[PDB]
Parts: sequence; C-alpha cells; structure tokens
Amino acid sequence: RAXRAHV
Repeated sequence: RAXRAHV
C-alpha cells in the first residue's frame, strides 16, 4: 500500500 513495509 505505501511501497515500504509489505514489499
């Protein structure tokens, strides 16, 4: 969702 944590 923000391009930081999940990827």
